[PDB]
Amino acid sequence: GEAPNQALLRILKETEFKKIKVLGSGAFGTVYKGLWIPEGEKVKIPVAIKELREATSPKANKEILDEAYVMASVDNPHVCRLLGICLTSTVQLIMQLMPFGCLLDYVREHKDNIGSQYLLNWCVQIAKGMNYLEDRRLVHRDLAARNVLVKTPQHVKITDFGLAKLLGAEEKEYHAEGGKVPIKWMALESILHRIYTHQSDVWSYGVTVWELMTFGSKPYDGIPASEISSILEKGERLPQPPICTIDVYMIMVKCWMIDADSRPKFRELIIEFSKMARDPQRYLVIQGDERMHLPSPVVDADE
Ligand SMILES: CCN1CCN(Cc2ccc(-c3cc4c(N[C@H](C)c5ccccc5)ncnc4[nH]3)cc2)CC1
Repeated sequence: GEAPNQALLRILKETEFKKIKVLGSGAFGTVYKGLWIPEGEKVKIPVAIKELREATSPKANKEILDEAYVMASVDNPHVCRLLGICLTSTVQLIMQLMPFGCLLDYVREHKDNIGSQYLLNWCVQIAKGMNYLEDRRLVHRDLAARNVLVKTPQHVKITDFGLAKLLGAEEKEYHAEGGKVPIKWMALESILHRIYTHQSDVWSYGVTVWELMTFGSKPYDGIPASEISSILEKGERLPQPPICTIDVYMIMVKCWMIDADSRPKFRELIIEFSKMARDPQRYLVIQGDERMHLPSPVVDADE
């Protein structure tokens, strides 16, 4: 927070890249698969483009540049970096394509080949990623398996900071307006009085790992997203995943404590899951573990 920032925001024109096919749709704009041939050099790097819907206000235009600022400013193996930005009436955000799609989709598909070593590695990485975002005063606000993308099955990264918010010199929290938010992923305070801290994200981490440990299940399925805070204040919580060791669930439980200050800290979570990563079959019990693959550990980017 004192060194020269020096990030390179590459600005690009809409001729440099063409959209091949759509990946995500929604009122939260459209996101396409495309190719980016930078002006000159004869390379076609495959990218993701997010062409979010037309801005409707100058206030809600200034925030777009903001999402671009940070996404462009971060530098971590497990966090996605903004590759370029295209400033047309409709702003477009260009980013290195993660070809395998999101983790939530990946776990559902290969939900039969995924073994314990992989699951625990993913937890670790996601926490390495978030801890990073913490050492930058950054508050994700939307951690879910849908927002964790797969570069390669052995390497995942966090993405989509549509809601990300920097913290000023003396600031221990963030208060929001009234946009859209995924109640089933939020800490009780977030649902109560729109508060967002790093600890609020930790609760999201837990729901995310829960999502993974259950191979894609919908959290609190069938239960309408209106009375979540009741059951939550009542003390209910997502059930222990069948394959899940008490040792692991107990971490997910600590993550969902009404008291923000009793939830783990990403710093701790890393070391904990890292420890668990060694000797994984002790912490996750999945039929067929002895079988599942391990990670022995036209032109892509990185150029
Ligand atoms: C049976 C599985 N099926 C086909 C394979 N995938 C499809 C898929 C592939 C890639 C992606 C993908 C999205 C994405 C992505 N999207 C995020 C929201 C984004 C962030 C900033 C700018 C643009 C996009 N960013 C980077 N790489 C990405 N890759 C999404 C879905 C899962 C669905």
